[PDB]
Amino acid sequence: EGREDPQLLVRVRGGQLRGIRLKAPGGPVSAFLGIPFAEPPVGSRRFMPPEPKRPWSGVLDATTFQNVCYQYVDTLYPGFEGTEMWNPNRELSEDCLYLNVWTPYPRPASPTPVLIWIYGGGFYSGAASLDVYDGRFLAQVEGAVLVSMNYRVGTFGFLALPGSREAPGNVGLLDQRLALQWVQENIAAFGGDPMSVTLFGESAGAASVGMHILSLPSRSLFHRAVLQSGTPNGPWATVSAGEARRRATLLARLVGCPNDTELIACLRTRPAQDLVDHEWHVLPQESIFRFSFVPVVDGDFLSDTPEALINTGDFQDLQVLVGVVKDEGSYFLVYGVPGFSKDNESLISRAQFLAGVRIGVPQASDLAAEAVVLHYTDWLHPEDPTHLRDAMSAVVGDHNVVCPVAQLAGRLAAQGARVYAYIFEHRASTLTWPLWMGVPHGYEIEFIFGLPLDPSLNYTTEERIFAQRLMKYWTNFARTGDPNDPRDSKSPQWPPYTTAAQQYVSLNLKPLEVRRGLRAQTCAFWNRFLPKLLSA
Amino acid sequence: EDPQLLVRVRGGQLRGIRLKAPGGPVSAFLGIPFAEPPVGSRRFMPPEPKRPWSGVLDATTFQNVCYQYVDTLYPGFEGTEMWNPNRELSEDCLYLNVWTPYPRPASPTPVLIWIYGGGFYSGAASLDVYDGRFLAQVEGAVLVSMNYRVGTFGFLALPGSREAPGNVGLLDQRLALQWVQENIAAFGGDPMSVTLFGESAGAASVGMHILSLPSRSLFHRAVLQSGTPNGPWATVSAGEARRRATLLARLVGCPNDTELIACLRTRPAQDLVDHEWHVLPQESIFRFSFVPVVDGDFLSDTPEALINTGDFQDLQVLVGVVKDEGSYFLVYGVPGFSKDNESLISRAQFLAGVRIGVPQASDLAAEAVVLHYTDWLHPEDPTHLRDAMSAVVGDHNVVCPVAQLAGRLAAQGARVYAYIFEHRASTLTWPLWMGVPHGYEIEFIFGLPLDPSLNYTTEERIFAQRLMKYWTNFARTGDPNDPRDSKSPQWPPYTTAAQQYVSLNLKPLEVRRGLRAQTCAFWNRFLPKLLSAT
Ligand SMILES: COc1ccccc1NC(=S)NCCN(C)C
Ligand SMILES: COc1ccccc1NC(=S)NCCN(C)C
Repeated sequence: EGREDPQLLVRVRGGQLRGIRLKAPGGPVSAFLGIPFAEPPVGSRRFMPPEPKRPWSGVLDATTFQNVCYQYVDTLYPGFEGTEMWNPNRELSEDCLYLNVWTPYPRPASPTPVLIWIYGGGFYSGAASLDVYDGRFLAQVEGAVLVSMNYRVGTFGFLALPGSREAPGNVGLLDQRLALQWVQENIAAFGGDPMSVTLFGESAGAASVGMHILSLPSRSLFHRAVLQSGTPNGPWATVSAGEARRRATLLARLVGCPNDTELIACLRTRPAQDLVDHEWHVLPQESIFRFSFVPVVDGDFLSDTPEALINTGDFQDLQVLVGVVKDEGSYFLVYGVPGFSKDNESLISRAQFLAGVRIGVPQASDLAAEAVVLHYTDWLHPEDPTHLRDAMSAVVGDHNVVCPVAQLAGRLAAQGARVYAYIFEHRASTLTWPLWMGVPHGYEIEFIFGLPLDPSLNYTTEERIFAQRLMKYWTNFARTGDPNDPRDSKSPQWPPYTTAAQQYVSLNLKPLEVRRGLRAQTCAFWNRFLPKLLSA
Repeated sequence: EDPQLLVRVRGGQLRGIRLKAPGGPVSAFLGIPFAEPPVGSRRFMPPEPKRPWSGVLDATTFQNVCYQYVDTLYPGFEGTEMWNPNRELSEDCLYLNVWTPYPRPASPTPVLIWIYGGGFYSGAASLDVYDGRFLAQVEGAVLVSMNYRVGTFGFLALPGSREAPGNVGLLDQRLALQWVQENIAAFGGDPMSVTLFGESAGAASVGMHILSLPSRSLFHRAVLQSGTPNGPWATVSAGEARRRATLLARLVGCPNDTELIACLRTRPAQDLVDHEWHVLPQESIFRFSFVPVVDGDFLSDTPEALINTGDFQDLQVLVGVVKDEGSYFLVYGVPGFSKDNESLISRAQFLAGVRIGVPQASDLAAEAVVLHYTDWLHPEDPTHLRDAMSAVVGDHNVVCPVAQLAGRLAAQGARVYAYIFEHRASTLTWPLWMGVPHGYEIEFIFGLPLDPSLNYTTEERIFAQRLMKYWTNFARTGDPNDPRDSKSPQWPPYTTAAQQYVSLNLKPLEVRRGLRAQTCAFWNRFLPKLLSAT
């Protein structure tokens, strides 16, 4: 109002905003960062569902990222880029429910399809402000309207005493839902089309996307979904009400909080850091790829277990894109499996492999664990250290990601959904993790968001072209529900995943290759046999 | 009279017969008695040595076949009839046969002793596929084969009783082995170089002689073709043998052990055979009612226990399998399988078939088998399901037991050689979907393709000669490799480390590693736990 462009001044339901003009390699983009979408969930509102942001007066400055939700900070490899890139990059606070919007500059004069990013982090970490989630490239190159929101993690987002009024659980997912409702009402002010909203997320964010697919009140808030290396089904994304209650009760005892009302009231008096300092002490077994406070089967947000909901759900008018990276498990081994480190080749003995299986499959009986060991052992070389190391990675990746994804894709396809499946096989030339980890969990994200287009990041030219291809796949799917370009038949086609043919594509520097069966043989072990075994 | 055909053994004089092989004559001494006829009160009893005889005993023709069930699945079909008795049935059946080079061997010659198979309920040494003609003529071997009692007559047991102690059919084999030690030198054979070889139940028999101390002094090397003493069909516990014997007695109207066996001895042979199959505890295939029993005597413990703790240092063993061990048995009980159609089966038929092929499996173990063998890219393809049904039966009953035995023998001192036989005879009468069925390597080991009237291909003739050389080289030296040939390539010993075996087909030897390693880990390591826990 005076000297402000004014292509950066926008009004939303809550009031006026002032965004910022950012520089992307190919031109400018508009960014509206740190938009509050909820009342600060602090004090008496800790553990409570979010309340919509009450209107503010004057022009709110939306030129910088807001606080990151309070969370545990990783210190396994202090100062190491491979881990620090995921750590908070803004102040930790319980006052953290803000979202961000990237659009073309000038804003589009025509309703534009919207992408909503939901970050992962095992439901205990993450932030929409991380560099790998920078929406400026998708906004500039593909003309997308990209939105990303913070949501409460850890105890603050998922500590639950099911049935209580003061800690009903799943409030972190309700934070996400409120952001989705904010987009429905307000994204038109930015040139976005609320009738074309695609959710995409990775790890716990993909599991979050799946929970919105499975929760009725969320289905009216989006039209398509992308689940990258994560699912609502599987062994880590949810807990039962009984397990959530015992974990919340134990944590309370561990911070000096011995009726649900009095217990939660006492928890609300504790400092945020006190809860973070003990949240990892409530897991029932020594484990990797397990997180203390995750979505709970409350019979409300989730009317039943994700397994039961995907086994019996109707997904006719639903298009979904799902996939995995080549080495889903390797990242998690250095966080608790003896013998595994980023600083050596991590060749392990057979004994270390058996011990690792008990940690990677913590819920397994002795017989189930033995079944795993026999299945993954190479009986031509049962003691080879290199194969055992790679087998340990496959156990963790198959159990937690690949086979849950394969299960989800199969059920969704059988029950009306249009599914596209991929495996991501390119290892970034810039990767700082060792070679034995291969293509680890989470390292497709930087290519989807188009970071290789930033010339200062020293990616290769082939990786730049590769990123543009993936951006086109993702935005084409967002636009049409089909990753294939409407008129580019020269390039090979990406067929839908079906129960009959089970076709998926490999994403690497070569053109698309069609393959059949997402670890079909191995995932029969995890998804068909092992349930029968454990229940006996 | 021909003096090459006159032989004096400890019992008396024998007269053999000059037979014609493709390349020249051989001396055949057929139907030599090695035991007193196990008839009347000697039914179910251990064998006794044959009493001496006067004059010259005629040994020019095969003797009777031990009384046994006769197959009627495909009447008149060559594929089944080639295994049926080709001489009259009789309980008076304990005779053996000797083939030698004509003239007699000038120096002591290694001896090959054949033990026929047939599920311990059938078989005979007089079958055309066991013709010692060619091995004697071409390789100069002294070949011996004996009849042993089968079915109830050979293995009905009331363990602990005096009148039916069990395993008498194996004692028949052992007595023939003793006869060879005592007499084979009169034929030019070397009793200090005796090699046992057998197929199916015959191979299991060979293995039990390895695991029974009194037998170990009677041979020096062993070949086990598509059979093992360990595994789910070759032995039964004392309690199960007692159950099956008592049930058969009930079915034939009988009636303490003495009184029971006394009434069984009054029954005509066919009465017992008529109810032989009615005592199995489950509907099944590749299961036989009366087999060797873990008596604590002939077998001091289970074959599994004995191979796990035995000392096999100075032992050489040759083992192997055919490409499609299970196909033969499917047409004998599994719905959806016939020699006359391609036997394309549904998935439901596959689950039903698995309960018959793994009769002892719980519902959960059966599910484990189904899920392991299903191709989850084509879970309902009938061709794959049919071939998977054959693989289940073959792996469960032969391939993995063999891999188990080979590993334990190698680990505990034995020199082991392993093979897979992958050639389908041009003359085979079974359908193509059966592949290389159980038992159809034998005609090549014995050298039948060297007979031009049988219309084998000239490549199969050359192939047979190769196999006869492997087997006789192993008999001579404990090593199947030709000590004159140079890297064709070499047949390496099987070891727990490298797990090397060779493919036997029309192409030169190809060394491979791991005998269905992943699948036999399932059968040999996991499934016992799954059942040892229910
Ligand atoms: C954003 O998420 C990821 C990104 C890259 C690799 C792993 C994860 N996933 C988790 S949970 N990272 C936190 C550390 N934990 C393994 C203990
Ligand atoms: C001599 O042995 C064989 C030779 C060829 C194929 C199978 C067998 N084995 C058995 S047991 N044949 C009897 C019939 N059985 C299917 C019940």
